[PDB]
Amino acid sequence: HPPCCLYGKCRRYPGCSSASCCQR
Repeated sequence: HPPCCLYGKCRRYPGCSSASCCQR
């Protein structure tokens, strides 16, 4: 799938899983 943080639609996926990037 993309990076974890891109387009602003929330993925907690395939080795993000430190990167929250949903949260503000």
